[PDB]
Amino acid sequence: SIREEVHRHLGTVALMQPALHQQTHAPAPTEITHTLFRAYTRVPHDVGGEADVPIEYHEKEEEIWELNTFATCECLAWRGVWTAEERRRKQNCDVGQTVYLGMPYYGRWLLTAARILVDKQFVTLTELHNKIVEMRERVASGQGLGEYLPP
Amino acid sequence: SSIREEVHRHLGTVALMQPALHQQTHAPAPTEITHTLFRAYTRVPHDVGGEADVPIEYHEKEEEIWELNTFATCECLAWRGVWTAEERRRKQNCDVGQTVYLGMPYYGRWLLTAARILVDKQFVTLTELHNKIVEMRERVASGQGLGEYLPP
Amino acid sequence: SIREEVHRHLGTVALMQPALHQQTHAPAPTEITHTLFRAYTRVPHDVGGEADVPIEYHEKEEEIWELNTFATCECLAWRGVWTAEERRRKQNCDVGQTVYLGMPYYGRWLLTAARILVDKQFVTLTELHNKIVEMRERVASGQGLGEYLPP
Amino acid sequence: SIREEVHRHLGTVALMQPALHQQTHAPAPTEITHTLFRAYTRVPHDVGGEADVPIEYHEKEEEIWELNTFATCECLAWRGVWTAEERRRKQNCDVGQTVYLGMPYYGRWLLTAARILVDKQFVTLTELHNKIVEMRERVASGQGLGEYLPP
Amino acid sequence: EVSDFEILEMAVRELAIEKGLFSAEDHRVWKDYVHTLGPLPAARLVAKAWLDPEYKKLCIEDGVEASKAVGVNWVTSPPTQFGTPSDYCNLRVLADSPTLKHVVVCTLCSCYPWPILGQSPEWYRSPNYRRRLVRWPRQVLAEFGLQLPSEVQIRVADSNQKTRYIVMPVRPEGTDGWTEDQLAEIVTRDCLIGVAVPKPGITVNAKRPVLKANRPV
Amino acid sequence: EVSDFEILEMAVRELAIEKGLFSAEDHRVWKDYVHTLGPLPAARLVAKAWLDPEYKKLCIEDGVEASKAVGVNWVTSPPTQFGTPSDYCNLRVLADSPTLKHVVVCTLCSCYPWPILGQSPEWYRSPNYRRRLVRWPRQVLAEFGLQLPSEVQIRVADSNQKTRYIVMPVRPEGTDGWTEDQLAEIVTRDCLIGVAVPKPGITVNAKRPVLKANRPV
Amino acid sequence: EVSDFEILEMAVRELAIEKGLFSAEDHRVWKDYVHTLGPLPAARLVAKAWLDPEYKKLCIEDGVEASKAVGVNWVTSPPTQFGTPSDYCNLRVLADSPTLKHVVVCTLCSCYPWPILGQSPEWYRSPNYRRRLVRWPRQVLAEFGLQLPSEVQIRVADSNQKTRYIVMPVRPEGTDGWTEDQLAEIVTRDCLIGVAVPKPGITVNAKRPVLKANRPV
Amino acid sequence: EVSDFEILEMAVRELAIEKGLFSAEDHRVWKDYVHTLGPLPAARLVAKAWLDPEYKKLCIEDGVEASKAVGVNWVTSPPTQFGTPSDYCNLRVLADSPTLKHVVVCTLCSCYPWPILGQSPEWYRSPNYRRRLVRWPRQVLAEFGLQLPSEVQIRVADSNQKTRYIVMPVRPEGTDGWTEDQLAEIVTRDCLIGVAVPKPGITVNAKRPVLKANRPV
Amino acid sequence: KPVWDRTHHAKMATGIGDPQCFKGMAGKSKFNVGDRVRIKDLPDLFYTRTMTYTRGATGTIVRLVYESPAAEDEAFGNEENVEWFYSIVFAQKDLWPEYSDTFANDTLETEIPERYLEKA
Amino acid sequence: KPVWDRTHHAKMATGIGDPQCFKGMAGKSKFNVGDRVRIKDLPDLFYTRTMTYTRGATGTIVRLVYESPAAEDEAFGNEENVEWFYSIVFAQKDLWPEYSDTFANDTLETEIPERYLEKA
Amino acid sequence: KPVWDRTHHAKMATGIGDPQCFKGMAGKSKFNVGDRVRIKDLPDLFYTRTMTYTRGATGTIVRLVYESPAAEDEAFGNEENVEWFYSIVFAQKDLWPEYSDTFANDTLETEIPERYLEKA
Amino acid sequence: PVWDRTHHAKMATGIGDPQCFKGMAGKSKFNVGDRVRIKDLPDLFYTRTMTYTRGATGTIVRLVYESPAAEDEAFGNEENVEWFYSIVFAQKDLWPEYSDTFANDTLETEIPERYLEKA
Ligand SMILES: [Co+3]
Ligand SMILES: [Co+3]
Ligand SMILES: [Co+3]
Ligand SMILES: [Co+3]
Repeated sequence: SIREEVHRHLGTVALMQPALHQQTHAPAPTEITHTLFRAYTRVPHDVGGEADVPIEYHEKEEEIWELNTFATCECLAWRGVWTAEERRRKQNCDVGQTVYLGMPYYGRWLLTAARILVDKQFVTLTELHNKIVEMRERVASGQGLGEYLPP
Repeated sequence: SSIREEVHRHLGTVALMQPALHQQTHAPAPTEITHTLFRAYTRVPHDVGGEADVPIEYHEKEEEIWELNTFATCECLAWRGVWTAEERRRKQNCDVGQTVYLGMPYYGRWLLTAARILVDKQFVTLTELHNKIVEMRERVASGQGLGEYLPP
Repeated sequence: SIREEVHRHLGTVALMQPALHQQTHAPAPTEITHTLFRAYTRVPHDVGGEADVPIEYHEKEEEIWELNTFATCECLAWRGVWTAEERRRKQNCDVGQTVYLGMPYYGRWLLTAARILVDKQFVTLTELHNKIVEMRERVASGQGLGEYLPP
Repeated sequence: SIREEVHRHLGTVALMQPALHQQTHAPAPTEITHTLFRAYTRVPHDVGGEADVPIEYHEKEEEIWELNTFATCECLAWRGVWTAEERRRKQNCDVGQTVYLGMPYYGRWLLTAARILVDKQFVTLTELHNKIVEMRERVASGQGLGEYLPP
Repeated sequence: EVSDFEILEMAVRELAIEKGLFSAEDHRVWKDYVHTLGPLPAARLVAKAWLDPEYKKLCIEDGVEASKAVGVNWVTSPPTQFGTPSDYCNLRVLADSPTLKHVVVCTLCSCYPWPILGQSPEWYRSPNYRRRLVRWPRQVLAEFGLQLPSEVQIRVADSNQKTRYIVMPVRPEGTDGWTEDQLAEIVTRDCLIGVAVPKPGITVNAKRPVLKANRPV
Repeated sequence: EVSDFEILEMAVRELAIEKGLFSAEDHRVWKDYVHTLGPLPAARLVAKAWLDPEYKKLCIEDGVEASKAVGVNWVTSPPTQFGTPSDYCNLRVLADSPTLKHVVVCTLCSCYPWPILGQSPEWYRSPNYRRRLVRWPRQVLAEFGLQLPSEVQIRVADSNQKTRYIVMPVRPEGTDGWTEDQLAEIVTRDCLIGVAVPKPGITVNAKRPVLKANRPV
Repeated sequence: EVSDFEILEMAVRELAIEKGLFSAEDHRVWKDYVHTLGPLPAARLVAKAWLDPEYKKLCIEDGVEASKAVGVNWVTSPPTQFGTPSDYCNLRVLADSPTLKHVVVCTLCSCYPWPILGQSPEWYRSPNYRRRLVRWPRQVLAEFGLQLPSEVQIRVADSNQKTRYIVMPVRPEGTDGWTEDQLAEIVTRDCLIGVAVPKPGITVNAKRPVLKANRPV
Repeated sequence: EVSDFEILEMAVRELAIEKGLFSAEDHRVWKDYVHTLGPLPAARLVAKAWLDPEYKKLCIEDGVEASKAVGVNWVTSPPTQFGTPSDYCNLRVLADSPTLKHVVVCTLCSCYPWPILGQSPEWYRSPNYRRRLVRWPRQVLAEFGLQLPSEVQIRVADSNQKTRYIVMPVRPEGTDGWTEDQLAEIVTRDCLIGVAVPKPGITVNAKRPVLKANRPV
Repeated sequence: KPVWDRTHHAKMATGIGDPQCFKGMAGKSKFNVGDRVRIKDLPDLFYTRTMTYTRGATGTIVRLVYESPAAEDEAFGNEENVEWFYSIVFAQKDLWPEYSDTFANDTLETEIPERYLEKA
Repeated sequence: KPVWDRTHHAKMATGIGDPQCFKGMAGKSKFNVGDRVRIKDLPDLFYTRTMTYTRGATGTIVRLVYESPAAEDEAFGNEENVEWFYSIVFAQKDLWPEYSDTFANDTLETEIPERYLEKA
Repeated sequence: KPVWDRTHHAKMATGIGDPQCFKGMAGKSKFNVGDRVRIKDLPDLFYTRTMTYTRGATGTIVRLVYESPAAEDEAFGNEENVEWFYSIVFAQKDLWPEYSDTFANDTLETEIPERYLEKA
Repeated sequence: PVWDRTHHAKMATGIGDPQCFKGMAGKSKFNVGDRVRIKDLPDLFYTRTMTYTRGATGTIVRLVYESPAAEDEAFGNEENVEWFYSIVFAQKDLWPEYSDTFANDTLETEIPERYLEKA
């Protein structure tokens, strides 16, 4: 119990680490140095050499939806909707720095599979938005959701 | 006067040191994403109406030559059918994502997005863009000038 | 339910406001400008003119412990342990910027009543640490805690 | 050179790492958990075991003013104004988290040397403020300032 | 259960009494005094002044002497017989006029005229009010539901030393023939801080959210 | 020096012209058109509306047709001959009254009626104005020096689709017998966005800081 | 209670099929193929190489040809018959020696040789491994319980284009007369990534925490 | 230009001398003492301990008495004649062995054996070293280029009270018949902290960047 | 590789304007001036111009402004479907729970295409 | 160990009050009601009650309020020196550069001890 | 509206593989195994797979791995140009200034298309 | 108040600190070899017993000296003097994630008697 308290403390301390925190609210061009311009325009997948903390590395079991997403991305490539390099550039770079680290790995793969359908006009955004509504309605009406939820 | 300038510089500085609980985010597992967070990470960045913010002194800003040239490029690209302004807004104000949307300047985003439409609709390869940037920097370095930005 | 969702959203996005966040870890003297020196050595009670957001102002009911703390501080002053100016300087300034805004108002008053006893050597820190243990054991042994907890 | 730009870039994108950032503004006592009470009332110097990243370690040349501050602090103890344990407690704990990590290591020693003169009433705060006024005038006048600035 | 603040309060209070710094009776005396306090004496001072021009001159010139007429002697009313240690003995009364309207803050903390007015409101102690009122007073007053003509001088008084203030608002229309009691009834706490103005028919501060305590007084 | 933005701007412009996406003439023509724009026609539209009730009804119902009377044809004045791509062809003129006062924003970006009003102000594009006006308009307006009685309806117009607005303020007192030129001169840019009202003898926007450009137009 | 990701997965998959981009049979076929995969073929390649110098030469020179001998044809094994779209057809095998020890990452994402090795581990996809291994590989490998002499060249291979790698470790002591099967058994997934070395008696990856899924395969 | 730190340092020093708290003499004498300090005596203590087993047992059991042999008397060398106020009079010498290797830190500040070792390095004072060494010592040591067999006990000494440590490393191979001078030469500051081991031919700390002072000693 | 038609818009809008070039393409309007409507919280993934702060609020139609493709279509190059757009006035108090009772008459007006509207 | 005198303030103030108990101790005031004074930006290390927002501003003295030790001395237990305190009114426009000219007459009044004041 | 060719890559690559399907398309390589080359810091706007950590470093080419369109082109659907890719070994000391001399021999190997390479 | 500035120098000159406190603690409560757990005493305002030790058990290896506790000395209170012990902790006992590969690693630090209880 004492030890768990110690470890919770050490975790909490870190959130109070002092910093000079400058919120950015669309600064004028005179506030952007070449250094800043290179950093804002970086592709965020390029992390090698950045400093980071120790972690106990873990395995993770795969969600049904993650396996399905992986297969969807590869089948879209098999059938010529995109190449994997097109996927990597949309999924690991175009998503931008915030979503790149805030959302989970296969979250990004899945958002980017939706994205290719709309960007190449295989579906309209209206069709995607309408289909999400349909899926939520299938669920609420007790009709089930594929392998995720029985009727 | 100089002292007042130091006073307002001080108020601006102390705001950088306001205490906070700051949680870095590092690719969480899907079990750590709530509906609230899903909706907040997938939000369209431009939609800011009603967000809390502080009083700020509002200022005017002179237009830069490059900002006027960017604005005219973006409207000429639409005049001539490369995109509609709605396509521009969606690329410029939403698909840039939250970090660039608030970290870069307003016409910075217009200019990046003008480069973006040329590449995404394949009018120019990314290689052509990268090479043109290489060639422009060499122009500046050489003393030969760069249009109205820099006389030879 | 939709409106509640909208308002939770507007609260959540604030947390993702981008910033240039520089953790400070004991920077060298060459990294401290006169501007920074004046800011880190400021007294933190001096807030007037700082920008802040709208809030709906509220009243708050007083905790039993808040009333007792206020009386303790005024009685210590009545009986010559300190003056209220000594209290303000310790409570609103010496606590430092982090505690000044991280802890509650009467939290600060109470921590500073303990501080004066130790700083002026009316009690040793050992006696204070020992008394906190005593209070916790009184509680644990079902012996109650003044007006907060009956036996 | 290009390499200087590369390491500058890695340092810059660390400023733009995504976070959930909750500003704190004197919360009511009902928002303070035990965990947070313990974290706000921690002694700042106690950092062992906190997570941190690899950093390049460097040497630093001693500033004249650092050597002078060190000798002042030790001469104050030699001559009985304080013991080093009083110094450590004032210097490394009572300054609070923000100054503790925001200011330089000998900046804290020097501030704390000024602090002991005032807190034990050897010098009024008025005498210290006045001496700072007079030292700045000495610099401004061209008459010099000891070994820091010849006339 | 009990909180860390409850534990530390009992500890401090027991040590102080053990070391002979104050007594248990002193502590009870002080809490009993604080429980006596409230905004009625100050509302009375304003009604008296609206009805007697000589007494209004005294309020404006010497609030300490004036306060005696409503039973609050800032030296001798508190248990110390030297004023309370934190609110001192220099009340000033600020007179609103058709061209001047005052509002009060303590940007440095929460200094407030407790001997004549009672406890300070939570929001008055808030960093938010302490930051903003000095610099955007018309904006903050508008949030409290008060606006004045733009040519009226709004004066913010920041209580940063030993003076404590109350605001004497202008007497409102619709109070012809009123007695001192009727007039005092509409001078609420918020009027005396300056975030509201007295109105016939309105005898309580504007309702606002009340944050509840874990364990109340 | 030259900035990264200046180098990218010349790269994108040279590539677009090399690939025949628009011509060098197109780009010069567009900049020449933008240089013609400014707030004078919108102010004349307001002055003419104050002077002629039938023109005012035309402004409120059909801002596009009304605009032709001040030389701005929303279809044919821009080089496209189909309106500017970003400002469209659906101007609405919002008429203030003694009980209604409008102010305009584009919360999603910076949409503004450029053909009849000219350049949007820097502050109009700021995330701060875009967050705050829709929710605390009377706080924001008061920062601009404008306050109105609590009973007047303040209506914020959020320009989020293809309509652009200008505000036709109420004609102020103190302008009896004034000519169209005299009236137009007091209707500034700020009066047409809604953050100011027109006042006799005030013929320029309220002074505020001007952040300078590194290389200005 | 389905999550947002489950809803959007079903939406995407139904739309893709509705629009004839891939079929339900395609998707089943791909998932069926993925279920076949695992680290055994790659362990077998290493065992065969430790036993046949000519085949070890082929592994080091032409990993694609070498993979055929353990039944993984990088072109024709996957359902496309052109290699998988994400892992391509250029396997390289990295040979450790007494003076060289390899370990692999994809700093740009998570590229990994799925056709011959199966699923990439969670921690391999982590930003944390992707940041640190390239720059502090001895520190990271020590966390996995591996240290090498300081004069041994540790080579980190960053899989940033179309090549995918497996590590062929040195054959460990205590395996004289072992059969291909006994040898392959100690070449675990972690040995093939390079964060572990084969040891007689050790036939599974070092146990570590497993983060559970809300709803599993 | 003189910094705020230089201004404050002269203010504190002139006030302390004016108030008689220490003398101008005292301050010059203390700086002259600090100038005499450095890593040479601690390195000689280790070389003598390697050359004389009775002296080594004296070092391990009683570092204060042992220190006298290399001309550092922890009581009487400093000007106080009662040890330095901040480093005290309880040196302990930590003897590494083939199964034990020590490294030292002060997690609470920067406590270091100044009288026998000289100035603490900048990095030894960093919050980064102070957080990480106690918990990940093999990660930190490996950043300094030191790794040891997984079975060797690495012992971190945290100097949190009045004891100060130096590390007496094991004497390395390749030094047969070496003299005291030759042995002392390889025992650098870093070997005495424990972040390096002594190696024939290496007579200086590992090079790293030196951050320059604005006005150096 | 794909080819983009760059002359479509100019051919349709020249001499006429946008959104005038879409006049008549939406057919009959579903709602009328004075109607009370609530804003549907449709999925907003990737793009919308119906601000979050309106979702679930009820307001009054004050004008049928024009016909145009929805921006959620136009911004991805899809102009096949054209719908009516309505100007809607909301009471401020309905949007913002803390809005002052003192300022009881204040409103917000903005435009919303038909797909977001349902009878209140 | 040092001994703290716990009776001194009650002996001096009982029946008199604070700041009445310091009346007369400051001597002759340096300034007078109606003088224009600028606030000196004195060093503020460790403690001050003269808010940063006032430093370098000019205002008008409207009252000599009382004599007292300065808080910079009283808060460290030093009450040997007593000075005059002044109530000073500033125009809001002189404090906050953004302040609107429409609110021409708004002011801020606060107290400052003599040590911070110079003739304007 | 544009039409995307969904059969092109399968036609070209089926039974051959990727990057085998590009073999011979780059022509003559500019560099050879054993050449020392420095990584050019080409503009990286929008996409690159040549990590920042490599820019300006010198390494040795150990293999000509395959021919392929550069990812900067393949990820935007441009596959008309094909170039040689090289596997390059860098000394870790040349990448990270802090790398320990004790770990003298440690390296990093990764792949770079010809466009990034100049003779050292 | 008056601060005595000569007290420390009078007691420590020619002798040193903590040597000047020798014998003032009386009998030690614990002996070398004892196993002790560190009490999580309140740490308000000051402590030198690091949080990362609290509740851990380790082995006493040396009775290093006698001195006032720093919790006392740092506030000018030197009347009470207690024994200080050097403790060795196994790293695995402090840090849950410590590698099993590095099974023998330890940390040694000093703790005054008030924080110790028999394990
Ligand atoms: Co106060
Ligand atoms: Co806009
Ligand atoms: Co990858
Ligand atoms: Co230390």
